[PDB]
Amino acid sequence: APTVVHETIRVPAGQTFDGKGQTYVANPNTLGDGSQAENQKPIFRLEAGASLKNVVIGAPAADGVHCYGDCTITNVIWEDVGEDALTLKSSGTVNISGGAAYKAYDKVFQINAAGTINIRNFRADDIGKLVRQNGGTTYKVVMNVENCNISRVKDAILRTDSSTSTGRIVNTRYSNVPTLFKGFKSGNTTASGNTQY
Ligand SMILES: [Ca+2]
Repeated sequence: APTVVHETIRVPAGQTFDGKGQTYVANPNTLGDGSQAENQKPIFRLEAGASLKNVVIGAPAADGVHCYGDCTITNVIWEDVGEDALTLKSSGTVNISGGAAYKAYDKVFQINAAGTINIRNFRADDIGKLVRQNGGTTYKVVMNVENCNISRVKDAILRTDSSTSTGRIVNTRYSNVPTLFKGFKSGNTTASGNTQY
């Protein structure tokens, strides 16, 4: 059944939360409405090495998923991204495979610590950017996109301000995307097997 989430669901270190394909929305009074209003609460808080899987986040999506360290996100669908889809709050590696993200006013993925994010076999439509490293920071984030299909991007698929962050987009279909990468020093971008459509 759709659950209205009132308080953030914590997923302890190394554990999985399987939503079994069920929908989870935020309570707008306790977590946030999914607007651009700053610092809304995550619907899911993942501890290091935790996994979230087979979950549908519906609107109001507040500030989606935060990961404190490594997290694997498998077949999770953001039907309408709130403030952000998933944020990396502490250093680590985010791995996404499968799922989808729609209607993100600005970013789907926000990386707020040094780390990696691999996004595989993901559908994302009508978004500002797929991954933004927190603005101005100069720590290294490795951004990697494989076998995705990304469309109607306001700004860029991958965006950074750090001269050590790397961006890799491989075998991805994309449409109405202004730039693939934005802000990387020359030599810090890789791309192959992509298709503009
Ligand atoms: Ca939205």
